[PDB]
Amino acid sequence: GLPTRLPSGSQQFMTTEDEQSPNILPGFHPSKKIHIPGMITNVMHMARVDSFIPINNIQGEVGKVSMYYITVTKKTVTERILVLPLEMSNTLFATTLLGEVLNYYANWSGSITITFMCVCDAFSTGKFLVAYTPPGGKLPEDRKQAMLGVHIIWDLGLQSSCTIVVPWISSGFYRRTKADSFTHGGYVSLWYQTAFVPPVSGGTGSILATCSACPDMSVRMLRDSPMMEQKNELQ
Amino acid sequence: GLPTRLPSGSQQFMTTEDEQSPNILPGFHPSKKIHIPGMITNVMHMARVDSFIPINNIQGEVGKVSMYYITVTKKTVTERILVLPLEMSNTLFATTLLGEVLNYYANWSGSITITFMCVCDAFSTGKFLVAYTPPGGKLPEDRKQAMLGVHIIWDLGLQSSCTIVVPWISSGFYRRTKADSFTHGGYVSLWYQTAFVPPVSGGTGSILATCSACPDMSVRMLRDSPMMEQKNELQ
Amino acid sequence: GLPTRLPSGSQQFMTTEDEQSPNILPGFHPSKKIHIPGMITNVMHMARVDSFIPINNIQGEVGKVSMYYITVTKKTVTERILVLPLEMSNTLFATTLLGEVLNYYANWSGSITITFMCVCDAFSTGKFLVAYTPPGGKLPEDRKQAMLGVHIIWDLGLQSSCTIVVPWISSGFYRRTKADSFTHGGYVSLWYQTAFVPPVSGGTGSILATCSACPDMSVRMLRDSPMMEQKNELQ
Amino acid sequence: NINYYKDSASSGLSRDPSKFTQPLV
Amino acid sequence: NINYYKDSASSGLSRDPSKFTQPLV
Amino acid sequence: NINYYKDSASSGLSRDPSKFTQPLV
Amino acid sequence: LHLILLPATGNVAENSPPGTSVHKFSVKLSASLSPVIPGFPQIVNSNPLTEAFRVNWLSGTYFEVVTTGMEQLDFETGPNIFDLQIYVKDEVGVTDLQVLTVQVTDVN
Amino acid sequence: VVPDTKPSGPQHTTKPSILGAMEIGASSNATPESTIETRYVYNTNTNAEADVEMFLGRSALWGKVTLTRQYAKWEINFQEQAHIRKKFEFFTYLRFDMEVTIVTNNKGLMQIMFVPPGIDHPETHDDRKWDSASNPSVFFQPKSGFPRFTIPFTGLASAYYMFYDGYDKPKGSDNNEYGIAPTNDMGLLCFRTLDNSGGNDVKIYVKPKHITAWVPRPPRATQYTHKYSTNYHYKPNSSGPDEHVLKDRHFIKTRPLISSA
Ligand SMILES: [Ca+2]
Ligand SMILES: [Ca+2]
Repeated sequence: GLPTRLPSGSQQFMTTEDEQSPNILPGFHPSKKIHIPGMITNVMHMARVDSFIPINNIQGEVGKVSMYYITVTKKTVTERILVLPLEMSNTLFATTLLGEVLNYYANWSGSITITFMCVCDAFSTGKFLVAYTPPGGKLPEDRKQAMLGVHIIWDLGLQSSCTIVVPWISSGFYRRTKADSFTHGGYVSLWYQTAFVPPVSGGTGSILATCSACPDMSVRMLRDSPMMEQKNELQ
Repeated sequence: GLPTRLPSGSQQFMTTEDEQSPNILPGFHPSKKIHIPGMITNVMHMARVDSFIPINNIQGEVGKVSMYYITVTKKTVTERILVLPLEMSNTLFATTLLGEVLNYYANWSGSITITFMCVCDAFSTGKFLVAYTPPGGKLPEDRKQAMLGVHIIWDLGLQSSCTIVVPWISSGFYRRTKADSFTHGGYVSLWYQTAFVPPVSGGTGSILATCSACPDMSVRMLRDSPMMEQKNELQ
Repeated sequence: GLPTRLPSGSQQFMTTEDEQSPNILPGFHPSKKIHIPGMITNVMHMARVDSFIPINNIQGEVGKVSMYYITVTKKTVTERILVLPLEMSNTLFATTLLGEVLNYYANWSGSITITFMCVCDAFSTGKFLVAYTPPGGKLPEDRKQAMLGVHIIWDLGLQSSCTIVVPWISSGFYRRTKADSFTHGGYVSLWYQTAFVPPVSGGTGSILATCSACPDMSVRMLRDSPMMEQKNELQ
Repeated sequence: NINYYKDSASSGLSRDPSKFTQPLV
Repeated sequence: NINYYKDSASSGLSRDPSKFTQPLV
Repeated sequence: NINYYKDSASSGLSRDPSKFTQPLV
Repeated sequence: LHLILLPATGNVAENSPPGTSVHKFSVKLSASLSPVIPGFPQIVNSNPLTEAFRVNWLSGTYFEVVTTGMEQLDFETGPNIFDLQIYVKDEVGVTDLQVLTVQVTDVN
Repeated sequence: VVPDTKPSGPQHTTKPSILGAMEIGASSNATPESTIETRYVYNTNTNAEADVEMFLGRSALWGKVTLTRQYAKWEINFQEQAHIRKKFEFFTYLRFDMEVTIVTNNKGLMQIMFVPPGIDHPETHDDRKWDSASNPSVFFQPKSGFPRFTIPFTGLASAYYMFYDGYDKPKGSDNNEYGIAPTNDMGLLCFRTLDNSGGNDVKIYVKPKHITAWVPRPPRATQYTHKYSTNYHYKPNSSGPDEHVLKDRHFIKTRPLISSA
């Protein structure tokens, strides 16, 4: 017959390969495909939706709704209010939509949107500095050290939300999802720019945060997720 | 189905064969290819670079920088100063760039460039005869027996270097890398043509040597290198 | 995938089959092909060269040069001088070039040239009858029974050689190399036609013989040769 | 691109964000 | 020259000296 | 006549008497 | 005659004692087995000029260059590199002149 | 092919094509037409076994493992075997897809799991992390076939670092890592057997293909001591009181006398 050869990798079952397979049940006509609203073709479109960062994950607030906001007040001196380390393996990001999509992939490359919303009354105003320290830089611990990075300064009035675009600043072309020191993403820090001034002396505001992906965000090397375990058998 | 046959050499794993293999991780987009300076496509371009011959490999000078030069002086009679046997398995050539490329290949065919440089002061002059004895000839041990071969005579002044092109003189079409008596390459010998005359009585000069490949040099039969060992396990 | 079948004779290693095989050492450039004089493309061209028949293989002359000639003399009555049975397995033919080529093949078909040369002085003359008895006929033992077959009559003078073309006379289309009674080739016999008359009374002549193939000679069924043995191991 | 089994289910793997991220009127 | 796996990485082996040996100005 | 290995050495078997039998001038 | 291991480099410490070692060499005896003249091998010349390198005779046909201490090696001043030339010469007489480049290290 | 030899007669020139200068850092242009009187020679010779795709694309052994209790684990690196490591350390940057052939003498049913970086590998056979939804896994029987799969260029850069003169952490850090250890990890391969029958030896033969070599380096003239480390002072004996001596392990052989070889 026709001379053939079976090189290495012929009688192997790779799971992630693409092969054709003999149709069991031939002549089977499937049920018809109707227009169901909301069809998703790419899981990055799930990753691009704003999803709340659990910015108050401390050991009392986890398991409660009050882990999604921090409480701000009128202070005299500028304090660092909140630090989000730009890691997709950190539990701040990895429990969101963006992070639980990006935790399936070993690498990621793109820009992050982080949108802060202050829930307070209509008379509380305030200015906050939201700074992104690029990779290789220390966590600032001073506003003069934080304003030297990628920052925005947002006022409070008539709209509660403001978005900092954490840009893609990296040496390599892709950043690792499980954060190491070689490809660390940097830090996002929230500061008081001028204060938070409520209409009373002991008044408060509640700052939330959401994160999503920019359109230029890409992922590769699909892997297992560390955001799923199985220790017992599901029966 | 279609009649096929599996002849001998079908279910075999040859290492040096060329086959296609199923891509694990499909849909993987590699990182982009940027212009990095210095791209090398052929290891002969590494072999064609001048690299210093350790011409003083004696049992004290190996392990030191002073194995790359010999010391010349003012003599009355002509002495054979240096002999390089034209072997790519000899430790003179096999530790250079040309020799450590050509030691990967069982055969080689072409011409050698050997460039001698005398490091001395600007007043030391001298004439040297650099002779290449072709294969089949004895090592000369007289300048009258050495000048009958492929030689050059170089003066010393205003430029310290001179190149002898060891031409491709051989019976066969390829010469063996591990030198035997059937395909020996001959010898290169350095002689005093007239002297080495320094500006003092006991003055000296330091002759180095580099070797490279000519453009018409070819190699074949890629094999293991004898210039690499592994006796312990790298952990 | 594409439906294939592996019929009988697929995973078999036949020695005399013609298959392609994966090139070990890829990228190997062989040494160039020069014009070497005498290139032989067909071993029948070796078989078509005149080669001496050992016509005196008796138990004293084998191992000596004197097995290639017989000695003739002046006789009164006609004697049968020499018989060559037309067998390629007979040691007369099988040690020649024609016979040691044809002993590799189980069948042969064609005509034989047999050339007799008389080495004697320039005054010895003689006429000989060289008869070929066709297959099925008895060995003649009389010149009147031998002249009824394919014969030639050659005189001796100014040229010592004469060729009898043993023609292809056979029932079948091919004759077996190992001679049997079904496909025997017949006999070639040398007779005195008139005498051998030397310039002295006890003078002699030395008749040699060579054999070769005619251009219309063919062979088939390549087999082992019985003209080669191996009883010890070559170390 | 050959279909070795002559069936649509027997093949290999086959090949806008704004319904999410901006579902406004 | 057929690509049996429809991928660029899945293929076989693919196919000037003067940046060295003369890197002058 | 296909060359399945894309090499000249990898192929199968390839394909005047008068230099002998008459080497005269 | 040949001087074994001489085209070579020796090394002396800075404040070296009189009698220290600075290179060990040999001589192959030219396949006639004619021995060395007992005053030889010598040091004919040095590169700047120098004493205190005297060639000594070890046990056999092996020799050694030894600082005799007639001149002190002082690296903080000069000179720090010498090129002595060693002159073996045998009984029939076929000389061989070979250079020993002697450096001076810095003891600090 | 290589250039042919051009014919050259006797020449009396005033610009010497054989007096050069080593100091300029450029190699010679000297052909045999400069020194002697040559003839024309048709040179059909090629260096097609010397280009990087044929020099490196050969399927060298990268790592060996032994199944202890139906389980082996190998992190993908060209660093355990010195003969492929020398050929890779001819160059500084290498961009290559790699095909991975597994030669095991086990008889039965084996599983390879290419664990990508950033997740926990299965720590044993019968572990729960062998049951994975997205980790690419290869099941095969070692009788009737060797498994083979191409891992493409997973680099985080335009090329792999064969040498890295840097550190992964800033200056004040203490667990700093010199070399190419943090710059790239090619995942790991986790081996297990679902049968028990045959042997335990697993050999991993990795062939670099689509190779692009970027900066040439000197070939190494010493034996390796560790991996990811580029050291070469071998410390042979740790126990005995010659402990702090360090062999060199180079390949420069000595000759008894210059101008006599
Ligand atoms: Ca001092
Ligand atoms: Ca000092």
